[PDB]
Amino acid sequence: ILQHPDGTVLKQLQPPPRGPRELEFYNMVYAADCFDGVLLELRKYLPKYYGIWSPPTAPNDLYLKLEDVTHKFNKPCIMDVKIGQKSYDPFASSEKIQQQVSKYPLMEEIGFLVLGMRVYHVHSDSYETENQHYGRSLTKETIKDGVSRFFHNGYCLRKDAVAASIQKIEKILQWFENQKQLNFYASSLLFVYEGSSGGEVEVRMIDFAHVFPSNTIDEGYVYGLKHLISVLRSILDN
Ligand SMILES: COc1ccc(-c2cc(=O)c3c(O)cc(O)cc3o2)cc1O
Repeated sequence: ILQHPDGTVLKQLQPPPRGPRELEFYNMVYAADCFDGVLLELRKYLPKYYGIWSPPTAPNDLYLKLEDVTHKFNKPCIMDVKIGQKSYDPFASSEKIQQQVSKYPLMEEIGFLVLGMRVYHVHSDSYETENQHYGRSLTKETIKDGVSRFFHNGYCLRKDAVAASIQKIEKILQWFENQKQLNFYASSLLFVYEGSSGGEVEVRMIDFAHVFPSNTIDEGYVYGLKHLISVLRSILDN
């Protein structure tokens, strides 16, 4: 992810088949001739897509030009949360399935995984960051407090951002309950709120290298969203 001053990011295509699949996902959803109401509605929850991009001197080097959803914030607090019960896709080998389940064996149980966070602390004018090992260390016993940390600025719990996040996620949940054409594996929600205004958050769906056509509800994704909403809801009683 390369941040560009113009308010966009350049996401480098992942190696094949993942990069190519994410490109085709964005191209499908943002097709200029698309009249699919499910897909038109989905656009509301994704970063705006500005097409494929590569450097002038390097046609080989492929990127997705996307809206930087953090650009309108002064001190953006950012959390990446993987959603679903399975983070492997329907066509993974036994070895790949095993590797993906071992990366976080509670995925089925919890339905989501914190990939990282960057939280602005008001008193020090500084950020505290957590890497992938933070969320992977969380269990049922510690997920509520694990998620809460994102919304604590060193002085208070930002319950305004927690409540706004629930409301934004609820619209995404509604979309998932009104579609049976796509299932999403190893995809995330990107949470952003203002660290420095009240109730102002972004929640956007990202990471689409394992989105597949389907005939059914994405049950794993629904479970994950529901559980995530429940955890956030409990944090409002802190
Ligand atoms: C300084 O930290 C960040 C700043 C911006 C982002 C960011 C911002 C984005 O808008 C974004 C996106 O649209 C798609 C995507 O796959 C990833 C994205 O990441 C992520 C960050 O960790």
